[PDB]
Amino acid sequence: LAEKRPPPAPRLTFRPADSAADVVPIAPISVEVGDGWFQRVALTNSAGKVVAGAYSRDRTIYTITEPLGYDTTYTWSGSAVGHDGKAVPVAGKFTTVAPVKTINAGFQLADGQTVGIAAPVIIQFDSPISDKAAVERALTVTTDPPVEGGWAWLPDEAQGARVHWRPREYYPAGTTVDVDAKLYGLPFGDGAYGAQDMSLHFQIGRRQVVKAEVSSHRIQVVTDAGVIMDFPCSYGEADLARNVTRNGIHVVTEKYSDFYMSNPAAGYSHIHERWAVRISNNGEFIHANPMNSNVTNGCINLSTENAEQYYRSAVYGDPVEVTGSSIQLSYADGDIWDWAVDWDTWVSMSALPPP
Repeated sequence: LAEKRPPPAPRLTFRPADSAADVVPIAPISVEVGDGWFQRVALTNSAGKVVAGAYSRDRTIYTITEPLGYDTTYTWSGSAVGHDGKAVPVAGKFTTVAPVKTINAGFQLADGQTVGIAAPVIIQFDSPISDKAAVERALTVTTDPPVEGGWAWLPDEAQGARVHWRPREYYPAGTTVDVDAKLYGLPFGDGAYGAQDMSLHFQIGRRQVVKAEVSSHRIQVVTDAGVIMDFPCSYGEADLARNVTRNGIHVVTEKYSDFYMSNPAAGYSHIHERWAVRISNNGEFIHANPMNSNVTNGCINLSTENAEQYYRSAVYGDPVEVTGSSIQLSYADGDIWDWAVDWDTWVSMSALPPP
């Protein structure tokens, strides 16, 4: 009677394998059974928190559907039924990698922020990065309308590495911008890993461009409504390099309504400085005239009344186009100098090829 080999016994395949270590928390995590189906399956961290997962139709595969944490031991629990009708346990463990250090990052813009047509997207990291190419490949920018641009790595700051995204030309007014940085579980190099995924949504406000020909004694503000401000103004006397308003496209960043300054080189210890729009970290403002050539260095001086009008109109990211100056805006001036370099140079600063 009978005399026939029994059916195959269920075989469990753990990916990652049992007692595996240095598992990347974003890697595919799964258990598969052959010659049987899963009755129950679950993955928990050491603290007992269940991880989301799902079976395939056949219930012969269970796959984790959310990212894991770093430096954490996970364990499988459950059972699989074989041809026998007999259940076998589903058990095993693995441990995710514990990075030498986690590198953090942030944007300089807030979600929902409206900025001017020359605003860069600045990602500042809290550490140097070895595989900047790998990091950059994890960045994606989406604009509406679509717009040509590129990522460029600038010299590391004291705090750490940094990459800017710039469109080739000024943004169309109204453009929406979505930035995604899939950095979690990404190896940055030398055993470094990204702290987390990051996203940014912002948008471009109205088009406003400042025309600042240094030899013109004027400054103009141009929008869709045409020339809305045409002011007399003075530029830096240009007797010293510090007194030369730098040439090239500046970006408006911060502005201060009242903030009266201490100028050592001029002689005054309490200069009344109002309605000041910053156009460079080197100290260039468009501001009210305080009144000596040192009292206002490379600044653009307006009447207090005109200065306030421009001040109230100005937005972070606005371009100020300085022309007719001897000294071109540079890295030596600090941020933002992104628009003071040609496109081919900007492309060259990418950690990736052209295309």
